[PDB]
Amino acid sequence: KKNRIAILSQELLAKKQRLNAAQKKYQAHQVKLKNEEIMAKQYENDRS
Amino acid sequence: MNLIETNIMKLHTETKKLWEDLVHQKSEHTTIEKTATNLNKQANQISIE
Repeated sequence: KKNRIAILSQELLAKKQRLNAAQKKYQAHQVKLKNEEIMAKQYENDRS
Repeated sequence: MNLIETNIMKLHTETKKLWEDLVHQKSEHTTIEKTATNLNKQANQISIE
């Protein structure tokens, strides 16, 4: 039981790491989308 | 672990959604820019005439 528990705990560490990586990528590309939509407004104005 | 992976998959799915939105709006703006530039060039040769 202890062996399997320790394996599960280190795999917990790994899963937390990957979760945080997912959060990082998601939020960075969210910022990218904000910027791009601002640019969209600007260039639609410019084409008009 | 189960709940951590739940958050993982939610984040990944929303991220792929947003990447597709990125490609969408990028193409939108590229075509908009090309249309504007062509209109301006029409204007310019109109001005030479």
